[PDB]
Amino acid sequence: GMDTRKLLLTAQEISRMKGEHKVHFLNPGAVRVNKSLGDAVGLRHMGIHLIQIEPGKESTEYHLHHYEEEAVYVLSGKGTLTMENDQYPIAPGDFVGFPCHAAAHSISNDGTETLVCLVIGQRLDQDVVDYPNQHKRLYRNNGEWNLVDMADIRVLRE
Amino acid sequence: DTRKLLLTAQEISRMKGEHKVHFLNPGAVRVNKSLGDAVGLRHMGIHLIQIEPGKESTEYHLHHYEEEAVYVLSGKGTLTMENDQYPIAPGDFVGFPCHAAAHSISNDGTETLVCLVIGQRLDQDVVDYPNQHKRLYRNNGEWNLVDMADIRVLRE
Amino acid sequence: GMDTRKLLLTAQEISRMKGEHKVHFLNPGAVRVNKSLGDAVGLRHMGIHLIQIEPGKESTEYHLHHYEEEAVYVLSGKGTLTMENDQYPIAPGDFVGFPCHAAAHSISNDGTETLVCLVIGQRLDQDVVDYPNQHKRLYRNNGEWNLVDMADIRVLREP
Amino acid sequence: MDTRKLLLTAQEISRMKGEHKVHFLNPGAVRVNKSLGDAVGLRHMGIHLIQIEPGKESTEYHLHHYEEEAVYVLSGKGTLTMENDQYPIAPGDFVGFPCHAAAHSISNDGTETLVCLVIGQRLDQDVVDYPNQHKRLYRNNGEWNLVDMADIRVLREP
Ligand SMILES: [Cl-]
Ligand SMILES: [Cl-]
Ligand SMILES: [Cl-]
Repeated sequence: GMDTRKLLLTAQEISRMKGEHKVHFLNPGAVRVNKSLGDAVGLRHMGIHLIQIEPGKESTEYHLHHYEEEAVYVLSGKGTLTMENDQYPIAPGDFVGFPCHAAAHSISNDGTETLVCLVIGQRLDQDVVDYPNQHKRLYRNNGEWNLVDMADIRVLRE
Repeated sequence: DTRKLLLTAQEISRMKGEHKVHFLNPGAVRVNKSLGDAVGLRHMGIHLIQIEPGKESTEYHLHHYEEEAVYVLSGKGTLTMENDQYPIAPGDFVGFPCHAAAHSISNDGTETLVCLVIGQRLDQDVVDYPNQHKRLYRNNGEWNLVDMADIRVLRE
Repeated sequence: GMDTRKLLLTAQEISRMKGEHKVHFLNPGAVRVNKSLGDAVGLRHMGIHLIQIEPGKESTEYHLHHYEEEAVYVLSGKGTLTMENDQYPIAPGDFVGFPCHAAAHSISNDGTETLVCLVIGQRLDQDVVDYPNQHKRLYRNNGEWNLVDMADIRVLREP
Repeated sequence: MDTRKLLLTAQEISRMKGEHKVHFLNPGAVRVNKSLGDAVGLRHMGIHLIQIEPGKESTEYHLHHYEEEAVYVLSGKGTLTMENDQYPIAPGDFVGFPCHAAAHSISNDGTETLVCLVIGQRLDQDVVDYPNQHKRLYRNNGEWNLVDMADIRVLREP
C-alpha cells in the first residue's frame, strides 16, 4: 500500500538527503555528515547511519561501549582504524564489529577523498561508554546523561 | 586479538559462506556470510547475502519484536512489501519497524543480487507469514508454529 | 512530603479495601477477593496481591509460567498445594516459589477458615503460560493475548 | 524434578540460618536476612524475610531508579522515613516504591524485633541515590561504581 512506500529509501532519495552535521561532544575533530537511514524509516531499536567523513576528520571520540554493540562497513574512500593500541588501514568492503567491552576504537580519514561508511548500532535505554583518552566514563540512563572523570569513580566491585 | 574484529574485503571474498534455505520457502535460497558472527556480535545479525536469479530472500514475513533492514550492494531485485512491488537496485535501503510491513525480495534479474541484511537478535520474537497463514512464536530456542485459524485472540 | 503518603498502605487501610472479585476465566472454582497492594501504590514491574480464598475455592487454574516468576506466602488459614503430580498441605508462614518452567501448580482451600496469602509475581511484557488441564497454551505479547489448543502447536525446535 | 524443593514450611524458615548483613554505607543498618527466593531458586525477584533489632535500621536512606522494592510488616514496629517525613509502621502495613518515587529508610525504635518481608526486582543494571551521603551508585552487571554527586556532570536529563 502507498502508506509503506516510506519504508524504502532509494539510492537517489539517500543521495538527496541533507543529513545532519554532527560534531562529537568530546572531540571537535570528530565531524561528519550523518544520514540516519533508520530514523528516516522509523527504526527505534537500532541505528543505521550513512556517514561521510572528510579528510582530516574522525568518526568519533575514541570509545568503548559496555552494553551497545556497534559495527562499521566501508562503502567508499579509505581511512585508519585505531583499535586499542593498533592502527589498521581500512578500505571499501571492509567490516569492523564491536561486541561489548571488546575494544576501544575511533576511525580517522587521513586520505584525500571522502570516507563513506555505514555505521550500525544497537539503541538501548541504558549504556556506559568509556572515553579512555579523555579519562571519562559516561553513564547514559533513559535520557539522563552523567559524565564522570574516571578518577572520581570509587570501584567497589569490578 | 583486536585484529579479529576487522574483516577486510579480501577476507570477506575468501569466506565460503553458508547455503541457507528458508524453512517455509524452498525458493528462498541464498549464500550467507555472517559478518557479525565472525567478529563475535551477539545482539545484531549483519549478513552479506547472495541471491541468485530466480530465488528469494525469505518467506514473506512480518516481525513483531525484531527490527530488520536491507541495504543493496550489487545487482537488482523486486521488493514485495504489503502486496506492492518495487524494483530495488544498488544503494537502496529498506527498513522494517516492528509490525510495519510484511515483505520478501526476489531476484528476477540476470546477475547475482548482493545485500547486507541487518537485524536485531532477540531471545523472543513473533513472526507472521501471511501467505502461509502461520504465526511463529520463537521463545528461547522453542519454536512453535501455529495456523492462524487456530489462534483465539483474547482481550486483556 | 504529602504526595508520598500514598506509598504506605496501613493494615487498617488494607483491611478496609473491598478488593476485586476475581474469577479465573478457565476455572469457575478459582474465586478470590484480590487486593492489589502494588497497583494501589503504583508498582508496575511486580504484582503484590493480598488474596482471600474461601473454603471450597481455588487460587487459580493449574498453570505453568515460562518467563514470569511467581511466589506465595501464607498469612492465615490452610490450603492444599498441587504441584505437578504431588499435593502438599500449606499453612501460615509457609512459602512457595516458582522459578520459570519449574512446576505447574494450583492451591485449593479445603479447610474451614478463609485462606489468606500474599501473592508476589513479575509483570513482564511477554510470557507464555500453560494450562495443562485445559490443554491450552497462552502466548501473551504486549497486549496481544493468543490462546492455542496444545494439539494445534507444531513444535519445530526445543532448547 | 523434585517439587518439594519449591516449598519452604514455616518451620524450615524458622530453622534457616540467617545471613548477618550490614549496609555498605550505614553501619547502623544491620539485619538478619533469610533469602526465601534464593532458597527455592527464584532469579528475577528478591524475597527476603528480615529481622531488625531495636536500635538498628533496614538500609541507608535511598532511592532506586530501575528496581522496584516493597516492604510488608509481619511483626514488631518501626519508623518509616520517606522523603523526610516519619511514619509509624506496624504489622500488616505495606509500603511500596515505584522507581524514582521516594527515598526511604526504616528504623526499629521499638522494643521487639522488627520482622518484615522485603520484596524486590533483581536487575543487572540499577542506579541508586543515597541523598544523606550525596552519593550515587551505578551498578552494572557486577561492577559497582560509587560517585559523589558533586562529581557528576549532568549533560542531559529526561
Ligand atoms: Cl535511486
Ligand atoms: Cl574506572
Ligand atoms: Cl475451549
